[PDB]
Amino acid sequence: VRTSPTGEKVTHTGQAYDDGDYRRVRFSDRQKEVNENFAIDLIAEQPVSEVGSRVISCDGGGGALGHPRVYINLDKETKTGTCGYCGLQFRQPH
Amino acid sequence: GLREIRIHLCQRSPGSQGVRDFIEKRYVELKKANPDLPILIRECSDVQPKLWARYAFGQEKNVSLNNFSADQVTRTLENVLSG
Amino acid sequence: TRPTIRPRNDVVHKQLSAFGQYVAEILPKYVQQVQVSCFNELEIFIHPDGVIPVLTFLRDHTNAQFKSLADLTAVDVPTRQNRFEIVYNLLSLRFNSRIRVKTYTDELTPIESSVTVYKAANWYEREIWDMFGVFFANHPDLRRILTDYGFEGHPFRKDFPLSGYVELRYDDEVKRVVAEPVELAQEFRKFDLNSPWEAFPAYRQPPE
Amino acid sequence: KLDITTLTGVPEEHIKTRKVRIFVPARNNMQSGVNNTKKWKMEFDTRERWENPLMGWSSTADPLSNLVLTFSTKEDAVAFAEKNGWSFDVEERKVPKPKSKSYGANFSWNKRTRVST
Amino acid sequence: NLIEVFVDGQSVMVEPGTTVLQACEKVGMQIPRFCYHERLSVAGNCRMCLVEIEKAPKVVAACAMPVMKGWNILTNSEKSKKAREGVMEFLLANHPLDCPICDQGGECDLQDQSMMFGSDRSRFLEGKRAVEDKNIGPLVKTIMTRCIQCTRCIRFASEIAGVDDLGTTGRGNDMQVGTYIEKMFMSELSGNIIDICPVGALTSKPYAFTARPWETRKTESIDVMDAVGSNIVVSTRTGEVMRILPRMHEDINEEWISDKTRFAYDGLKRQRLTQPMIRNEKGLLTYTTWEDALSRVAGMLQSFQGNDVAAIAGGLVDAEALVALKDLLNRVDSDSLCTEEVFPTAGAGTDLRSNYLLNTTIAGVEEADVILLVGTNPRFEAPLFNARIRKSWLHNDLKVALIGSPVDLTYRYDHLGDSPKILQDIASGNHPFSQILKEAKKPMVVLGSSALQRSDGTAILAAVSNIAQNIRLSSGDWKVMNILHRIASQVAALDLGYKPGVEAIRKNPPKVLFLLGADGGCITRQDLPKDCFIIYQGHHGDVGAPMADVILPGAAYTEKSATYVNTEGRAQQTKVAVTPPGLAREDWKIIRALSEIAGMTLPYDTLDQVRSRLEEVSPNLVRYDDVEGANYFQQANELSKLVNQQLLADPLVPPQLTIKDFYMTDSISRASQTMAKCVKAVTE
Amino acid sequence: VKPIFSRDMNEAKRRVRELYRAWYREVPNTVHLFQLDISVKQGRDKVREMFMKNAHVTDPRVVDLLVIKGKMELEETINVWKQRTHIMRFFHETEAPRPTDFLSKFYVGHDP
Amino acid sequence: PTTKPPTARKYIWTNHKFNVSGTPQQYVPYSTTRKKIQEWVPPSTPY
Ligand code: SF4
Ligand code: SF4
Ligand code: FES
Repeated sequence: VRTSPTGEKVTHTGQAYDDGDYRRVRFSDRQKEVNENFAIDLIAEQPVSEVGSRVISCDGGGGALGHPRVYINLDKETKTGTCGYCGLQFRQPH
Repeated sequence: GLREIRIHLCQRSPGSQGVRDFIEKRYVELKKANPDLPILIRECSDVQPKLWARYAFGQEKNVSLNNFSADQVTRTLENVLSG
Repeated sequence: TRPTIRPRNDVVHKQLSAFGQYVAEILPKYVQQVQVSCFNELEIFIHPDGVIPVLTFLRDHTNAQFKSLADLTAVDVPTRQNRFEIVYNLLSLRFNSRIRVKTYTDELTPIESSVTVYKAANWYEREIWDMFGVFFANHPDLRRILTDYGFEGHPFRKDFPLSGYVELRYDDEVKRVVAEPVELAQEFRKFDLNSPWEAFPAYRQPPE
Repeated sequence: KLDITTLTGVPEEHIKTRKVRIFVPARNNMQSGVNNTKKWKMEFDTRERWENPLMGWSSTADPLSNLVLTFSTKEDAVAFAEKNGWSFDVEERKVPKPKSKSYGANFSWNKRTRVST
Repeated sequence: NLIEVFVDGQSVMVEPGTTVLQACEKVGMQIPRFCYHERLSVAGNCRMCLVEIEKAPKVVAACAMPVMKGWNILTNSEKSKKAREGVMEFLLANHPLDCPICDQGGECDLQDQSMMFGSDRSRFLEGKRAVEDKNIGPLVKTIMTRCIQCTRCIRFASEIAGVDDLGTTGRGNDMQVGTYIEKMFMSELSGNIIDICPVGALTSKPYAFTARPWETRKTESIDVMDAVGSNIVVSTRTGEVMRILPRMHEDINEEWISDKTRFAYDGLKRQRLTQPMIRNEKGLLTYTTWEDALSRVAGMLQSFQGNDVAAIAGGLVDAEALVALKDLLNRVDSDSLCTEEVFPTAGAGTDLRSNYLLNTTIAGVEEADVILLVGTNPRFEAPLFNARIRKSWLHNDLKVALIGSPVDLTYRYDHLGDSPKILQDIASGNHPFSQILKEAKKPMVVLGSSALQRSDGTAILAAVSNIAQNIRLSSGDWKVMNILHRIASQVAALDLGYKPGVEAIRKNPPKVLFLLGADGGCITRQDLPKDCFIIYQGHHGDVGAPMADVILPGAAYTEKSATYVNTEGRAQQTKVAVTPPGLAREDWKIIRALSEIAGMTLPYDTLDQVRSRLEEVSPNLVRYDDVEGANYFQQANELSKLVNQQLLADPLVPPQLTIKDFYMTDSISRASQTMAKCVKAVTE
Repeated sequence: VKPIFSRDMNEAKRRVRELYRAWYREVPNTVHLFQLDISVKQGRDKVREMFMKNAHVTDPRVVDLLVIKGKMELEETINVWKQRTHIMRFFHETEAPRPTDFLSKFYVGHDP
Repeated sequence: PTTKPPTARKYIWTNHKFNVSGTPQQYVPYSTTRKKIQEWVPPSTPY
């Protein structure tokens, strides 16, 4: 969570009120609600799973408590396969 | 001072037959006689043929050419040219 | 077998069809069409002049004792010249059956009031007049119900926007609630949901 | 010469200053279905939409922004517009012209219609 | 010789060779399909078109089975429904569960046909297949895992686009569509594969994740990027343009739009002129109220008259704005109303409409036997016209010849050469192609507007008219003379009387120059007098705006209702999709407001009145979607011969030689980031 | 065509005259009862304006229907069904003047 | 919760905050999307 030049906390969306914008007045004696946890950083931090099959399935964990099951192709060595919903990354060993 | 002339005729209406005859026969001579005068020929539908003469400063006058023979159209255009 | 599909009762279908033919024979002056839906509901289509005669016939026992006006309403279909379709729902407690009578009208053509025959159609006709534009002739007291006292438009009319044209707020300058043109902070988002593929081939209209 | 304008209750600005478009909606080119192209539609002219200062939601002042009507035929829509006193523009229905399709043409001996794959 | 067939017992007369599906359309029944596109060739791989014919043991594919007399097509029999359910199940067996995140979601033929003709549950108890995604360019986001091998993309690329780079690799369930190599699918009509794809395997990268189909409001409009006049649907949500989709118009654009038309709307989101701007004391443009800037230009207009005040019209301006500005300048007795494109004024010029129109309409191209293209690259200048040419070439065996620089037109053509003298050679009859033209029953000659922009444009037009007159002498209803314009506003301006080319302004430098969206740069401050007062009225600030004393913000084609006339002479009206940004206003309203302030109030006060004025100036302008036209070739050719200009020896070279040129050709295209990305893609 | 209340335009005009009479005499009672701050003349002028709004109508049935609506509004005003807010809604006091010349409209907004 | 502890996740707050209405910590609504239309920047040179 970076801080804009005006001193506002930039959002994960990247939203920050410019110095010219008058809408910053709404936080004059109040606070701007910003979620410190950023999804992109946390999803980056997750280790890349290595699976020895060309096609793997990610349910997001928990079975019915996760996301619809999708099958990811891992043939490309250059780039790791990424779950559309979960965002976890997989690649074939070596 | 004439600035442009607009001629409106119907492609198949009987009223525009004379204007069509003027276009097919006399238009080439008219353009030769007045090389730089804009004589815009346009098609109008289910309305009487008309001749529009835009003078200096935007003043325009329209003369109905409905059921005019080619000679009558030539006379009308010549009168507009002479002023 | 076939648990999902609704069971069909043919006996009621035949009974309703026979009674519909009965009604058609008795009053051919007014009935234009009678049809029985496959969920066993009978509808009789009547010329606008026949609202009082046919309803009175249905109430009085020509083997029919429909003595209770279920509900009275209109359906505005703009395409038809008579954009309003006046709909009568009747229930016969003696024969434990219900039939529907339907008639049409325009914005400028009055329809005779049914207060005399049923007496329950007073408020129903008032609501029809207030929402739809239909005027009922010979009504004991035709005035607006369910709309504001000064309301100008006729809602439910398929032309009236859902948000209307006026909005009310309190104004401190005049110390009064004042109407103002509608200005929505979030425009109602129109969703185009109809699928490009036909769903029911049974109802396919002729190509024409 | 039917005029319901006085009786509708619509304010005069929308009666006079609005142009209503009568048309058959074109097929959404993303889909091959044609069921949504079989009925005439009446749609009003688009007006200003601005962002709400508080939340950025699109705000409007046009009451008839979302009003759309379905008509079986062009004449019915025209009659409705005339009776309501709305200036109307009618776009003629666009029908797919008949096409000549031959699976045999994909294997023409001398013509260019032969398909490489 | 109509034969009688029955669809569900209803008699329908169809011509021999009609497919079963077409007869079902004749009776109104839309047979479910996944591989059949009427524009494309028949393939018969979807298998969803399997319908039962009465008394026939085996179901047949409606898309690929010609009807036989006496056949009764049972479109809702149990066999037909069971076949549909089985095919749908096989399609959905391996298809990924990507509907929530697939951009196609909400407008997916697979989804709708599953809801209508498929089972409501899955018996597939095994793993699904997964396919590595292919990169085919910066425009089409590809998820091949969702592909159903409908082969629409392949057949489209082969037939319409003409680029044979997409194909099927492998066999069996492992068969994959896409380039076997890392090639990029580059073409004008490349974006149309996104539309043609039933599933979200091929989707729009700029449009990805932005919006869902049901949210969007659809507004029917006309494109302005080219003079083809393709009909489009502007999809807007919450007052913001989301995407541009093609709209079917069989005469103009069948179901396709150019890549620039499809993807340049992003330019409307950037470099917009939102407030009036006036030069301050330091010489810097500063935002000002409408009243102040309008008063400034009104005083300047009052001060000068005649040739002192002049107007230059850009490629993207509208007919209403044109006529408003024309009347305003005429009220100061100025006829120096000039377009940025040059059309030979000598001869009839703008006097006869047939002189500056594609007389043989785009639909006419199909009937033609021989087309001679002079100094034009139709693939880049008018992509849909080139697509029509290729369609005629593929189906009608059209013979095409080009006089100009050799370019890839996606179809084989005879390259006569690039020297203009070949026009004289054809006209005299020494050239062999003259004989082919004479033998041709329906010959067609097209002279691109770009060639006319050259110095020898008058001579080139005279030579082409000589070719056409020789053709007519050898052998009517058919028209052989056509001019292909590359700028939308050109035809309308010529109809309204705007003088083609900026030459008059060069002859008489004006004290006050009003730039109506003129970003071409033909005229600059150096050519003008030093103290020239320049007014710029346009949506984007590209070239004209930075050199303007007053900037009047104006609306774009998406933001106004206006009349644009295509190369065929067909007049079409755009419809308002979003409100003009900021303080910007519709152009004709701006001209009328300046007229009111300057004391010369134009008669029209509403859009309908402006259209009435257009009807006064040119009746064809208000006759929408009419290409009736008139034939005046005799008079124009006779006028042409009076002058004898000699063509220069420079070879005919189209301004656009490679697809890199096509992407950025106007203010909207230049502003777009997507077009810049495409330029980087092709260049690098 | 079936007449609502009048078979001819003249009869509808007679009904309009009656309705106008009734509104005219009711206006002072409305001012007194609702404690409105407008003058009787002002209200009657508004009545005249409202009546002239429908003057262009050239169909007897439409006139009759308008008369019915006028009668209903008059019954509301005669009773205290309408509040002071409803009565003053005729006088668009809060709403700001909307200029009608072209130049003012051009300045203010994109509206036609 | 002592008998059956809740599942431990990193994103879950470690200190529960009561209703903060009427306090400087009160939530203030605001748009979370960036500017849609970008205006032209006039050049800084006089000409
Ligand atoms: S393309 Fe496939 S994943 Fe996408 S919406 Fe259609 S069926 Fe669902
Ligand atoms: S990528 Fe799309 S268009 Fe191409 S074969 Fe697959 S489903 Fe068909
Ligand atoms: S698309 Fe018709 S058989 Fe496959």
